[PDB]
Amino acid sequence: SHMASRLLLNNGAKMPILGLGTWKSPPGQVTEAVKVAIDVGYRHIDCAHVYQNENEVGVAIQEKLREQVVKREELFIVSKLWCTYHEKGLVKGACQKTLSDLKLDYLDLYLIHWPTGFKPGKEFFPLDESGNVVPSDTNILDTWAAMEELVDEGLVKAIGISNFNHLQVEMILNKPGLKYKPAVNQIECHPYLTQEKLIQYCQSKGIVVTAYSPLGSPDRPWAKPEDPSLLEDPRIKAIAAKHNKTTAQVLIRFPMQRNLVVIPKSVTPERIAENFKVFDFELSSQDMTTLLSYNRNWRVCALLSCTSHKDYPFHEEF
Ligand SMILES: NC(=O)c1ccc[n+]([C@@H]2O[C@H](COP(=O)([O-])OP(=O)(O)OC[C@H]3O[C@@H](n4cnc5c(N)ncnc54)[C@H](OP(=O)(O)O)[C@@H]3O)[C@@H](O)[C@H]2O)c1
Ligand SMILES: CC1=C(CC(=O)O)c2cc(F)ccc2/C1=C\c1ccc([S@@](C)=O)cc1
Repeated sequence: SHMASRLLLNNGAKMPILGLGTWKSPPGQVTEAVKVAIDVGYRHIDCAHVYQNENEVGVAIQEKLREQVVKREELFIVSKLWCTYHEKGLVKGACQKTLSDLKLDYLDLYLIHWPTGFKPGKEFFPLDESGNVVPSDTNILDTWAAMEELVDEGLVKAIGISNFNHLQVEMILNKPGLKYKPAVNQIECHPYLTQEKLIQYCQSKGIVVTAYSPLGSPDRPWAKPEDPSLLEDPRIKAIAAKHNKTTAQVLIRFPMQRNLVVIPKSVTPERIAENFKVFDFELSSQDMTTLLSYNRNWRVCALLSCTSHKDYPFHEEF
């Protein structure tokens, strides 16, 4: 497939280009899912405190470490700082809680989950009397400085951002006194939301892009029948058929050939294995351009409750 398993980040570390997603993976199933993934070759797991399943993911990681199926140095564990913890004095604790839950002493990568900070408290989405999200007066630059401290304290090897538009990425890159550049911007990306502008921009700066919801997140809670469906798109199934692969495998191989990292989620053992079997074939440049042609700027994750937040990322073109 002419395809290396890892790429180089701007912190000097290598990141496996294929990871296991864990959003929506039920806590009673995610431990098995992660164990199976490690058994069949995954070395990169994507996590978040807001997913509420980090403890159970941690159980799997710890068993595989204890059993010497894999060494810690071979794993690449990613988590994300939730929006209610953007305050300077809350970032370390949030990171430590994630570390404790995952049963790790460091993260390979820690991302600001969204550019939008919310009021701190027990609620992940604090709403006013009217149902609008209650912002915090923290800005992304001070949050970034807090993230940089995590590196200097040994808690995380790399820091990054997620759902940042190109102007927000630029704000960080131009932050006065910037100490560490974002290593990664994790964004939604698939044939219905191809992200050429943002990807090219990030890559030109040495920022690696991770593509999330690469299968179109068919299990997203807000899905409706009228929504397009990547996995059922006959045009994509045709390309898969031509290559004797599954539609999902094509959808995973797609971002890989764009020098993106990709993190398909599954709790199904058979699909976990299938999804990893994407290093044995190549999409043609024609295949790639054809898949790109399907773009319709359609977002699974639009964060509709925060469209008035000053830092809402999706008003901008890219
Ligand atoms: N803000 C953010 O940074 C953000 C936002 C969204 C997602 N993410 C990350 O990206 C990960 C992946 O995105 P996602 O969870 O939104 O959706 P996704 O990976 O595009 O799709 C997951 C869905 O696809 C199904 N599936 C997986 N493999 C399949 C296969 N081979 N054939 C048919 N169906 C298959 C899964 O079913 P089963 O599980 O039942 O097998 C699940 O319903 C997330 O888990 C999360 O880690 C991050
Ligand atoms: C896009 C999205 C994701 C994926 C992500 O951020 O990784 C997510 C993950 C969670 F664990 C919880 C909520 C969300 C979410 C959007 C969202 C959902 C509900 C609400 S309340 C209005 O019902 C508001 C926003």
